[PDB]
Amino acid sequence: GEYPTVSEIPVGEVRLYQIADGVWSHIATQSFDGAVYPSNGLIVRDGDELLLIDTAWGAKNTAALLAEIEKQIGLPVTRAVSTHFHDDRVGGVDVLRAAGVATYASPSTRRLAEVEGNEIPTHSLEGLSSSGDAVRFGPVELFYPGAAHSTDNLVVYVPSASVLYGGCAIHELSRTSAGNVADADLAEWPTSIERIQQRYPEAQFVIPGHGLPGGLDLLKHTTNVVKAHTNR
Ligand SMILES: [Cl-]
Ligand SMILES: [Zn+2]
Ligand SMILES: [Zn+2]
Ligand SMILES: [Zn+2]
Repeated sequence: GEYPTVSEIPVGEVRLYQIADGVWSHIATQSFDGAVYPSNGLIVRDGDELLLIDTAWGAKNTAALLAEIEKQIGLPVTRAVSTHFHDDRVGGVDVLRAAGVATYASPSTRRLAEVEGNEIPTHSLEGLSSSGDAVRFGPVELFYPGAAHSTDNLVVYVPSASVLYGGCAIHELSRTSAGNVADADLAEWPTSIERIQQRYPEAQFVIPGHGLPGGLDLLKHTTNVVKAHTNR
């Protein structure tokens, strides 16, 4: 009840929100490009362990995230997947690594993180090189839909809970602009969203990279906003 918003989270703190049985989002905030933004990740129960999707945008936040997970859930985080190479997704990987978490990303994400100067997940995910590729990874499916917010961006589906985590490829309804498009492929982004729509029509909950969860309408919303941005 009441998903937390940016005014409810001081930078440095992390909230968890149970989305469904064995699926939570984590929500943190950060100062960026002259504003304060919220950021979501995902936590998925993996037997008696946890699979983490994305850091909490930095070392300080990610430390808070690990503490909050122990406090509220009390199962160990054994694996983490970063869904693209920007700092809101890999920033805090070293904190995860030091805590004994195995960190993963596609080869493309690892390479781009290195070029950018960001933290580099240790493990490489295989089978996600080409638009339309999917692989099972523990209790989720990882899907590379094609370039969108970034050329490497992955989305994550939790089949047991019908939860689709879009990361920064999916915008919340409140957002009217396409966000930070410095590394985006605006031309491909609607096509990549269509691949997601066609693959996961059964999604009940859709979690954007930043802001409020909704339903599958978030996909249409994203292509609306992305097209409007492209057009000026
Ligand atoms: Cl490259
Ligand atoms: Zn990004
Ligand atoms: Zn983002
Ligand atoms: Zn809309």
